[PDB]
Amino acid sequence: MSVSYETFLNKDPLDKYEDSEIYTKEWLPKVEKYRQDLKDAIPKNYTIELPKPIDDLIKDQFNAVDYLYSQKLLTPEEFAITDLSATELAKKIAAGELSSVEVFKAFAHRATLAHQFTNCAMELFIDEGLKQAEERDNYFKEHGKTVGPLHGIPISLKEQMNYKDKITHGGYVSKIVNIPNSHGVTTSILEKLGAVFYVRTSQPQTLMHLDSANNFTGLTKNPFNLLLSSGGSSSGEGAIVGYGGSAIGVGSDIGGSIRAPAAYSGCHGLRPTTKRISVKGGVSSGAGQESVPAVAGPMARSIDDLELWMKAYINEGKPWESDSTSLPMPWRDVSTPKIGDLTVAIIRDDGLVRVSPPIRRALNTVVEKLKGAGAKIIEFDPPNTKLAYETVHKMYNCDGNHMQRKLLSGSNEPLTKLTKWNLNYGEGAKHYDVASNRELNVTRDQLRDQYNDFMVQNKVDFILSPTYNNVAPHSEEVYNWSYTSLWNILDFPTLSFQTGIFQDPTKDKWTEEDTKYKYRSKLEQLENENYDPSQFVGAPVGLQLSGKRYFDEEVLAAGKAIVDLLGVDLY
Amino acid sequence: VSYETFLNKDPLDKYEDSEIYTKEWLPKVEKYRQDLKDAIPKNYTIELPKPIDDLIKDQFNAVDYLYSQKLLTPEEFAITDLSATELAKKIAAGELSSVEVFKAFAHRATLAHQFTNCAMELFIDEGLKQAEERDNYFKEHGKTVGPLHGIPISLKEQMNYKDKITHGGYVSKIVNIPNSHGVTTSILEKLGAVFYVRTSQPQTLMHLDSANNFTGLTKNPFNLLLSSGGSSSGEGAIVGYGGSAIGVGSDIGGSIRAPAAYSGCHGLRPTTKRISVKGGVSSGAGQESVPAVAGPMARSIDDLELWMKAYINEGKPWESDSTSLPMPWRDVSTPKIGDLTVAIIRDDGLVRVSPPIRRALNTVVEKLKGAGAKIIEFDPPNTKLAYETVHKMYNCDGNHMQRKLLSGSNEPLTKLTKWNLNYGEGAKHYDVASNRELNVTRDQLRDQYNDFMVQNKVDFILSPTYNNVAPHSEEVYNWSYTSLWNILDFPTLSFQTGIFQDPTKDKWTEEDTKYKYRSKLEQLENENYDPSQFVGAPVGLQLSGKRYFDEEVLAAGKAIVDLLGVDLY
Repeated sequence: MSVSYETFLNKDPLDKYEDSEIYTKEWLPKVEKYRQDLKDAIPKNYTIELPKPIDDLIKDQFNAVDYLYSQKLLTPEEFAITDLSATELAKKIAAGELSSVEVFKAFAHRATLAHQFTNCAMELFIDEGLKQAEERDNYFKEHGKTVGPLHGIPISLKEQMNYKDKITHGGYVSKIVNIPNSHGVTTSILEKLGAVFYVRTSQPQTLMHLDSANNFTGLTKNPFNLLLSSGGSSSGEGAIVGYGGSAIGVGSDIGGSIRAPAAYSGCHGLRPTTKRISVKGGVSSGAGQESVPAVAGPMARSIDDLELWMKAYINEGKPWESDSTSLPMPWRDVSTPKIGDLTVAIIRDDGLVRVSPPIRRALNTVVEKLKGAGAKIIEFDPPNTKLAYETVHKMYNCDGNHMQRKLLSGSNEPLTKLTKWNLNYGEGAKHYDVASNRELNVTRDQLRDQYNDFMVQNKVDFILSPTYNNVAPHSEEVYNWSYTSLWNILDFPTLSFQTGIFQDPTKDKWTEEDTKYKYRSKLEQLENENYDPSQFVGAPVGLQLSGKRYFDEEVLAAGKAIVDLLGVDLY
Repeated sequence: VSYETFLNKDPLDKYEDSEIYTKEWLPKVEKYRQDLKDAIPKNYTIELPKPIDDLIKDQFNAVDYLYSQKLLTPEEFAITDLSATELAKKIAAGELSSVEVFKAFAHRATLAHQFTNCAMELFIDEGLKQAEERDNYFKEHGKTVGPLHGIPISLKEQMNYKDKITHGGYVSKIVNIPNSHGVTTSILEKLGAVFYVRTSQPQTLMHLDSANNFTGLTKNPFNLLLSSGGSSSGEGAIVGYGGSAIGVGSDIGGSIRAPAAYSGCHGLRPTTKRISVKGGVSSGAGQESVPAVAGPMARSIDDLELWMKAYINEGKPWESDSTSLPMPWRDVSTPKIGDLTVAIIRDDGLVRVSPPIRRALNTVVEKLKGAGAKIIEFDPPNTKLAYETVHKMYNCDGNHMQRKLLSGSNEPLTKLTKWNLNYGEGAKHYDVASNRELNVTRDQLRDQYNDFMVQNKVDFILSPTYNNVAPHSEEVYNWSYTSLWNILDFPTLSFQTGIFQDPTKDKWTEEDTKYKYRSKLEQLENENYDPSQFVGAPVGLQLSGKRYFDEEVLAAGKAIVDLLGVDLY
């Protein structure tokens, strides 16, 4: 009866991808050099002697965030710097209270610790970061003002984005020889606004895992429980932001790759409506793919910081001036609403995969807190989630895995477990014709109208829902994306936010009524039978708040009210 | 050079069957033709000076006839030569009644249809009752229902109209009767508009012309020999003639801008996703590579402005169409010509334009220079790639949907339908990976032209709308001057220049006779030009802006049209 993932692998035979002889001779040496270059880039003064070997700390469900504070690994000054929001860091630097250099060195120290525990970096360049921070301070001297609203703010970057004069491989070994001549659009906007760069974070092979396994650096771990995954495909972003190793992180999101790592790893994350933030200039298999377009967006330890980043990026970076796809729709100024003014529809169960006890409890606690503050809540049974799930998963692969196969077979690198999984997602290697792709588009538009009509006609402001049917999964053991992928096919702006609740092994267990549940699918059984109270201790619970399309500003404004109602302070 | 040379991409052998069509479908078409004849208000009709076939052969100017024979009363002329902006003010003031405004336009619409054959459905009687409800509401409440209260508006047939046949030009859909308006016509209704006519379009909606098996050909109101354009064929004719205050069309390939430019009026192709296209009949379900667009057509640019501002900020399309962007229609002032930088396309690199287009473009350029504007002569890059890419996008489903809709009735194929079914690789059904490569090329082209405009501080691009004035019916082949801006998706104003073809000027010069054709298609188009068979055709041109700067395109169109002193009333 127990489900093994291999029985799903019947859509792509996976026989024209791997070849261990060719990989070992032609590509493995370049990977080893890449690994050695990362080790050489770790500053020893910022490193530490681990309390036990890392793999023992993993078995032990070590909480690295607790250790950082309890062992006081940073000075009081570094803690004081690195536990301020980017918003107040920006005001302090602009007012001459902090140098950019001193702000950088604290985050640089904290990021090296983050890597030593979570394995969240793919590239480290602390020295170049230092020189950038120096230029920032030089500029402030000479001119008496800052370069822009992110002046001196250390920001971590997902690896797959083009970085000028550095390898950009997007998790594909075949691309380890790809060195772009310039930043991608989003990175060069961040630099012009004044940001400081120093670390590029890990991602899974194929960029289609809610996890991190890749052939360069292996697995990235959760900073609140080192047995667990930090998520993906923005894996290192969730780890480093959740640890505080940077002030803001930048990821991308098809299928959930911003919201899931944020929720898994203890921070906040925004998936914006498509075409506000540029995705131009990076490595992925998505060239020309428009049926469910990817999206880029920020992650941080406060909603103010998400808001700062959007406002600065759009209104000052003006991405439409260098990326024709980006919309010139201003980031509007919106007041924080009162909880009693909000109507919130609640998804307790998407109709596909039942959520585990910690998610059920945290969702229930948040709903009751909202009700108590005066919000109109609607209990919402979301329609056509099965059609939405099937349509979007067909969309992922409807080129017959042509591009993924080309990028993977170019190096013959060994296939990861969750790579085999996502290569079999829809009809796998079946290559759709144009007419059949257009029919999927029609379905998408019907779903979008069905849901938009629900919120318009019922005066619903937001939809509150789980991010995943569990807290952070064990590495290489996360299979169902339904809770995040729904908002990709609908393209609704969705905030992933920490509730302030953590799994409790003495209380987050199945009830006796739960044990007589009848599973609706093999996938639901696979996911639910992995939940074990003793093996997910203390993992944060993050939930999703979705708004109507292009109302991102209201999403963050209400997110700010809700996090304040809940007392969430990640600093 | 003959057009048959190009027809090697779709064998066209599973579309038409005369015996099936004759037996099962033609009876329904004839009933539809007879309902149109019965719906023409017989009092509003006129006795034609010669039979329509002789008027056509004589290049009859129906618009001159309308004014010189004074077919409308002074009062009707005064009503139908006000812009919709002034009409809406006067109605809301109480100086005019909606019934009174309607009857004037219903009369001039009947005349338009009599000369140009621009109507596919007429329902003046229902329109009249709508106008009564507007007047009743104004008395009962002292205010208007919205910014378009009592304004008569023509609608392209293919958009859904509640409880009426909506066939999009496919005989097989003469059975399709929607239960509600399309999104845009439902928004215009709520803004106060009045409906009475649905205008003609070609078979497949993919001609810059009108040929179709319901009503035949629609002709140019300024020269009945010439096409009125397409695929918004009846809108060009009826708005150019003044039979409606504002018209509503759709534009892939050119189908708003070409009919406006050909038939003597103005039209705006907006940036995609501002105006809804939801709720209509076409072969484009799910097609996203080159999204179709809807937009307005009128005899003044102020009216296009009024239509867009009202539609977006008051209609709020995003509340019923999740595809439409909640992007406010911004208030922008009219610029001074001296503050503009304008790039000029005199030749797109593919099809040389004919003497009247070349002369009219040059005159406008000299007017703009003379008023202080900075002029950049512009050789537009990669137009060959842009042409091939967009025409491949048109057909990359192997003509599956077009053939499904046509073969459902087995209706006979029009000449220019054969032409467009051979546009890409025709019946070659692309796989997804190939379609994604077209999307990649589209985005490289957009960035190249966006980079041009941004790096050189260019406000607008000025260019022809077509390599000739209005074409002869069924003899328009090259879409490159309009289709360039569909693949780039730049907002593009088609504006009349005030200039008209003049047979004494507008001959090929002697050096023109030494020109070496770059392609069969360029020869095919250029040899159709003859100064004596295009007399007095109006010249419209294109003003293109940066994506989502529609508001600036119209504001500068207001300025350029006034510098040229163009008054279509």
